[PDB]
Amino acid sequence: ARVKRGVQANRRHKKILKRAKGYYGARSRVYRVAVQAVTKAGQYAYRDRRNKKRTFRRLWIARINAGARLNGLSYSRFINGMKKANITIDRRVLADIAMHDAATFGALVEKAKAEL
Amino acid sequence: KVKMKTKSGAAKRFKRTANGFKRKQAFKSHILTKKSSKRIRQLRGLKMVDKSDEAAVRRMCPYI
Amino acid sequence: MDLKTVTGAAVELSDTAFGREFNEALVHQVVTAYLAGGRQGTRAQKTRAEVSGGGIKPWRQKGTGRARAGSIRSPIWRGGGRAFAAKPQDWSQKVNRKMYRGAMQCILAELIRQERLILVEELTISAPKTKELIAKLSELNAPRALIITKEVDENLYLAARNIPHVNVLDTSEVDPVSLIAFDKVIMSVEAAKQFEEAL
Amino acid sequence: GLRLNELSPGVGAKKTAQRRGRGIGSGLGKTGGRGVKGQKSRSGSSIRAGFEGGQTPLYRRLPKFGFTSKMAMTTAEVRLSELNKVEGDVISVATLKTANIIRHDMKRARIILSGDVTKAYTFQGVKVTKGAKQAIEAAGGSIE
RNA sequence: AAGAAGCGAACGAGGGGAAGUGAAACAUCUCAGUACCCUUAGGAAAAGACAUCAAAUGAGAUUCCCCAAGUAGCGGCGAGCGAACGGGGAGAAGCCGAUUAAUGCUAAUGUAGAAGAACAGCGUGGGAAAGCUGACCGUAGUAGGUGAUAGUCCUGUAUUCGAAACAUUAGCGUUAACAUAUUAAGUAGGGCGGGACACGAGAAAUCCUGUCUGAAGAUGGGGGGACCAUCCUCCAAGGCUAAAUACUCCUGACUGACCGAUAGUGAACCAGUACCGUGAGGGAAAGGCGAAAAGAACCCCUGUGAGGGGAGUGAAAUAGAACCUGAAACCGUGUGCGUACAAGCAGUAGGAGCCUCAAUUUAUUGGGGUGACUGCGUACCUUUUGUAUAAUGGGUCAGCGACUUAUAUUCUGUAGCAAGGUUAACCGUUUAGGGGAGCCGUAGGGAAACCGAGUCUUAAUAGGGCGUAG
Ligand SMILES: [Mg+2]
Repeated sequence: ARVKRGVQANRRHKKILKRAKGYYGARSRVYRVAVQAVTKAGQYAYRDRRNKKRTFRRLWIARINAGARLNGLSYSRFINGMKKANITIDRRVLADIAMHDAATFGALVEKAKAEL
Repeated sequence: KVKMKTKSGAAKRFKRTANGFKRKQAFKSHILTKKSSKRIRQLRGLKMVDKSDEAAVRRMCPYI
Repeated sequence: MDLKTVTGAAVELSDTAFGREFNEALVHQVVTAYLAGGRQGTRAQKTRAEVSGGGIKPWRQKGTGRARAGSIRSPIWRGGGRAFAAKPQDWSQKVNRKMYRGAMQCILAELIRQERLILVEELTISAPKTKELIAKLSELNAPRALIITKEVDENLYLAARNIPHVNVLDTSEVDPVSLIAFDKVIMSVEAAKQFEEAL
Repeated sequence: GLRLNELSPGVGAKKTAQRRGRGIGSGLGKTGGRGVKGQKSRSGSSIRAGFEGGQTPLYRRLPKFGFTSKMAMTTAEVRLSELNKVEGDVISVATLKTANIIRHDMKRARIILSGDVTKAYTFQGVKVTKGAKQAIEAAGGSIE
């Protein structure tokens, strides 16, 4: 019962080369190089699923700091004032309000500043 | 037909008992003046093969 | 136990030979052993020893810049021997006598239980003629059938030879795979008695 | 009695074999369970029986003892519970042979108290132990 | 006058006879009486009828198979080597001419051959064997073909069958060549050195013989594993003998959970070729148009070239002869987007703009391509305490490339039977049925005799050791 490897080997290599579409040079063309580039891409993507949650909180905090300093407060006093006022609005939503609704963010700063 | 060969020299040293193997003890062949009579008494007779050694004994004497 | 022929005559068969509870694992082992006993097992490949040539070292060990080689018929090379080249094998199994008998018992009981066994008083074709057996099997409503009779007649055999999904067997040459493979089994009462005695 | 299409061996009947060196996911890739490069990882490697690495082995530390008796090779011990294989009431060495209780080249037989005897026998040319003898005549047989 | 010679598979018998290896070194030993060299047969060979075993109530030549048994033994008692008795089978046979070669009858075979059933319509289709409908043959229905898949189209198959000539096999008859012992002395036995016995000098029987010797001869001799006695057994020093057993250069039929062009023979092809080597010798690569050549008349460009474009053929011509399919590496052309102020495993997570398809009552979403800009981010394997490592390996792709097979053994699961389980070789009109020899379990203790739920040690009945569901 002799088994030829041609058809399965072909479809196996085509899966990897398909995942390597758009890569430079040998990285999208030749299997020995494509298979390393796909594995490294998956490794980076796994690490960056974690890191993106850090990067976006970084961004929200920056925008909230700018919004609060426009209203006369720093981030570390504004967040303390929210926690003292029992306001549960998350940083994602607070940054959205600071960016797209300046009067509402002014009202939130007023509440935090009255709490201090 | 090919069969496992017994270690014929191990068969001459080990014998089958109900739950193990029996053996004679060493240090009784010669040099026996200097040995105490307690050692001459207690080195005489059968010991049991140690539990750590009975795997090797089974590998060596597969038909006993 | 208590069965009827196609005509209506009552026949009493033993429960040990025709009523034993189905053991699918035992039936599987016996059927699979029967199948493995059909294998011829006649093949071979060549090892590096038995491929033509290959006696000299292809180049010297050091200094050529090449991976070291011992033979041009190594299994690594194109045209080399097979590492673990196959040789002829014996695929027959030892099936216990009682396991074979119990599997035949199980098979016969299961055939009765799913109504694939048909008892007839006799099945005698009077002329070595295929159409006669085709008519006799169409009235029995088993066009695709294994006809088990003691002392298979030397013109019923001829009448059955050319019918596609029909085989005629004597009770000594019945096998489990034959009993399982055909849509119906037409057993004479004499052959049912022989099966009672054998099993 | 099913189809050839639908017989199964049953759970636990079949186990798939291990194939060494078929990738990472199999748990047996690369070295195939042999570990790393020593004598045991090499091809024709064995576990040499009775070899302790050069230390004199146990069977050569210890003395040979005993001699082998030819008389014991032809003496067969017979249990009381094997006697249901005997045809008739007489129990002799020939009768034990034809019952296949003892090998056909056994010269002597000894009947020992292992099981129980269900009928009365007449033991002719065999040795019978004390408990075996009492059990035999409790079942109603005799020893001669 | 008759023969021989030489060549050529394997298997037989015989004369010589390694080493690598194993012993974790190595010399005894192993490998192994193997490889190889040499001699010489036959369809087989050899052996074979007791100067054999046994020690049982004895059996009754040789050979081969299954057990006995990895037992008894042998063994630097290491590594290893490894019986026999006997049991169960196959086959059987005993003779003194169981020879060889012809020829002649009678029979049979083989080497060419002969006949050999039964299907149409309709639709699709290049083509029908496939579809739908309805028939027929079958002692012939899973054969190979035929323009796609055919019991009924062809060759076949079932069945029945032929021989002028020659071969072969038997039976018979006859011839002509050779052979036809008459009971066994340089023999048995012995000393010395070797060899073979499973047995390595061993307490070493038995066999063989280079050397030196050397009987008795039936009122005798050989064997029974040193040896002696007794008992049993058998008569060497004459020859022969079928089968059961070994093999395959070949012939025929048949088969395959064997391969399918890097496989399978080295060799599917003008292969033991090309090629390499003084030579012995080594030793490739290389299959496929189409159903049918219908293999492209003729025209045009070109050098009467190559190559192409039309025309034509064809179902199909990116099926056009380097011809089925036609992957990848690799190399072009075209379109969209990006890219010439910016530093690194080239991705990833985000993200503007552009391009393109769709919706959507109309620049918003959704899909696709691209990716300015930001964060993070030193390949893979191996080997290591530890590798981005300036340590190893890989130019790339495709194809191939490494835990097998046989037997023994132990444990686990599962199935059947269960204090029992199971047969082996064989036979078998063969996976059945038969075959119980044997093996394992059912008892152990002890070196053993021996005893036995006990036994061993001991003066001890004490103590202690080991023992008290397959
Ligand atoms: Mg092509």
